[PDB]
Amino acid sequence: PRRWRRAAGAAVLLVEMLERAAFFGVTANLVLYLNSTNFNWTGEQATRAALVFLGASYLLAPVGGWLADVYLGRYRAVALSLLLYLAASGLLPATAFPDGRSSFCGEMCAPVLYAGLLLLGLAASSVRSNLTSFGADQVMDLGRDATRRFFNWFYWSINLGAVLSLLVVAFIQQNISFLLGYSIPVGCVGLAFFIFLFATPVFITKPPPQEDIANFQVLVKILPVMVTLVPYWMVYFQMQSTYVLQGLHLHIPNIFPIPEAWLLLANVVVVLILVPLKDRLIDPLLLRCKLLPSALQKMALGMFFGFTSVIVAGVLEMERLHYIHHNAAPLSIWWQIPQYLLIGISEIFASIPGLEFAYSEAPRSMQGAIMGIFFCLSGVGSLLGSSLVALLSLPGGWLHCPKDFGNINNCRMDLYFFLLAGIQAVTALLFVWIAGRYER
Amino acid sequence: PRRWRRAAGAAVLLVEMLERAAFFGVTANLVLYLNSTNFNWTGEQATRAALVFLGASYLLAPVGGWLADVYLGRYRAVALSLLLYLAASGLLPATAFPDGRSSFCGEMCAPVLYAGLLLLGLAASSVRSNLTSFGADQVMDLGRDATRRFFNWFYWSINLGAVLSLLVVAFIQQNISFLLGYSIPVGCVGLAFFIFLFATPVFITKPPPQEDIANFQVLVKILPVMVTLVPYWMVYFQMQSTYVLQGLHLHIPNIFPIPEAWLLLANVVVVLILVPLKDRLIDPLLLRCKLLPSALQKMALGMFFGFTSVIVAGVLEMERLHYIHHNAAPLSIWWQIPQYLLIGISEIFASIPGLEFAYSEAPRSMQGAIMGIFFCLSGVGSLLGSSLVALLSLPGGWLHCPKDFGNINNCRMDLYFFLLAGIQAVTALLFVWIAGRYER
Repeated sequence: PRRWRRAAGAAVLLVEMLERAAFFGVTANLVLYLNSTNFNWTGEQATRAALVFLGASYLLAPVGGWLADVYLGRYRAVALSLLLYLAASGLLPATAFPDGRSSFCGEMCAPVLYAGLLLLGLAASSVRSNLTSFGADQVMDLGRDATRRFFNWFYWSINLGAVLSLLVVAFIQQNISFLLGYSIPVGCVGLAFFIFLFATPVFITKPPPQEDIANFQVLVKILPVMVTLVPYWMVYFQMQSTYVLQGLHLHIPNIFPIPEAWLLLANVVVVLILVPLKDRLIDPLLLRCKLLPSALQKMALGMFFGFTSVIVAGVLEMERLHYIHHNAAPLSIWWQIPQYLLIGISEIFASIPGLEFAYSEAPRSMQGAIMGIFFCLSGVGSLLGSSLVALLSLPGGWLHCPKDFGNINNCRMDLYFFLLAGIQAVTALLFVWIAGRYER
Repeated sequence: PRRWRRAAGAAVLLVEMLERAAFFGVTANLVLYLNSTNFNWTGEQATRAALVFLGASYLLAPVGGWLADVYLGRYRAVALSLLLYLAASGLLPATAFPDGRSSFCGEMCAPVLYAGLLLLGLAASSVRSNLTSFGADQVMDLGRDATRRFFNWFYWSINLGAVLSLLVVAFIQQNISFLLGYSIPVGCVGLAFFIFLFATPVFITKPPPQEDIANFQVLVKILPVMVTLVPYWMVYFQMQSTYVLQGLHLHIPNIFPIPEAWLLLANVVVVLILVPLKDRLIDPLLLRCKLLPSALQKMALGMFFGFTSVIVAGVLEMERLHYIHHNAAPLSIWWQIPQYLLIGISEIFASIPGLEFAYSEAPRSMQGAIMGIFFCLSGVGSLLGSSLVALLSLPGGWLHCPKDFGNINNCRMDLYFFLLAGIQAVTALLFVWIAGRYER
């Protein structure tokens, strides 16, 4: 933050959102290609594959980020991850041209796509973690209140980038043609890399035994704070889809003139408005009234609202079944935006304070590695959370409610939200118990 | 514990159980008399008055115990409380003889009964707290493991005394006559006082500024641990009646050949068997496996089982409504004994560790006062808990389920158990948060 800290932060947000946009675009491209040509298993997939692939990218994040920050530095890390992304986008014309496929699966299509997906996940995770670390370092050199403000703005920028990604890739790759849908990601990546190269003067670079063993004692005390985050991430990830499932069972209203995937963006637009309100209102009042949320009570209050979000979800659940007992209806569909706003309060109070929390036990030897493993907690809660959904879907019944739009089945939506509240309360009870041993 | 610590402990248990028996007997006697003669309001009461009167006794416990331990000592405290009990039992012939009533409410029946009830509550609370303090002092002079064993045995003896009280007072005062029902409490009190006077040699007596101000700093740090116990006591006391209400809505089975009040004893007999199993099995394994439950994690684990007891209660709740949706039945009435055993595990892990917890921040100037205010937390959770039940009964509906045996009403039993789980989880979250500041 020499003189253009505003321009540096803005460029960071732009390059991050464009990276996320290109990521979603190329993932949808490769998934569609795999489903189309032969790919003998065909993936057996049309949608929801993107979420599990982002979870797999989060799973691959820790080792890639660790390698990047231990054997490549911090600037060359993003540089080479973006270069591997250029390699993936230069493999993309093989997806475009039929000669590419004829040369891929004309000899020893499947393995080259496996390698491309692996490299793409590694590069995306590395560039995400390293841009987060860049912004964090810049704002820690700037100020602590500025650090919190920039973390909130960075999460808001991630959300806006995901929204614009969804909309623009859907529009381009479904409306006009395919070659434009192939040149949009490569062009956005090129212009984001140009912006990043134009921002290298205002960016501050940093250089890459018994001191390494001392880091293990720091790991054995912060990991219990992070291994207990997996149950919290396991609970929230199905709520990102069950809230869509709960909203799908309601009568949608017609006011002011893909629907099943728009509710996925509905959880994101809630974060798009909660952060600007929390940044300008909650931040000043939290300093004057002296609530003392020293980056840990904020995370505990978020999951408290997260458990309360399940309370409003469970209360709304029984309110839907009691109307059926009266003898289908919207079932207070407008009463779902508060719990959608409440889960956004839980998300803004667990991600942004959690991101700032990870930089408290940072010590600057593996600062990028602790960020990759932090995103891994979400991916583990995503894959195992989706596996818990998939396990309760085919032979389970507890997640088989989507069939027959939840009319006659062993749905047990009341038992799931009630058991999820118990798991969330246990996760909240275990966290405060571990947080009590954290300060010790 | 000079040589007859076994006999001393046994005499303590006997005098405590006989005191509780006489207490229940005389309370039922006075309630029946008030309801019978005129007592213009008539109490508007037939049953459930005993619970609220025990809650009022708990409310009066703190000031009485404080006066007893600050201006009377410890032995003279029990002595004069039992003497006031003799005064109440000598007022009881006025309840018996009609001339007593003609002289009471022939001039300035109501005020003498108010004074008698006040003195009876004060004496009962004082003798209970002082017998608890006597046993605690004896076993702390004996040993710590012996202290925990005797606390468990003392709670078990309280439960057995309540059971024998119920059964014997019901049998005598309903089967044969009334004069025997009047001589049973006075005779039991006399023989218990004789046993106590026979045990004074083995009992060890104890004698009754800036040091008093220093006790306030101890109060401002242990009260938040105890004010947060009121929500836990507020949650459990309706569960002592809602479990009876939930069991009343089921089809009772016929096996091996007052029913609505027997389930109140069903929660007590569960404690009558859980303590002997916990004393001989849980105590040895807790020492060898090194779980380190240093009198606070035990209390936190109890409410964790208490919240889990609501989980099994809530899961059983939706299991009862789902059968009605299938289209009344026992609704797995035998699946209620685990949650009855689970709430007994929560009770044995919150009372006995809580009693031992109160003696950790004891310091021996007001050791009897901290026990009276501890029982006051249950009474406050009892009266306000019953008030919450009464508030949700007439205009509420959430507790109006007993009417029409929960067939057609605004029962909302699913919303109550779900909201009670949230309040219990908040109480559990607030406790661990306060317990974290306790060791600090």
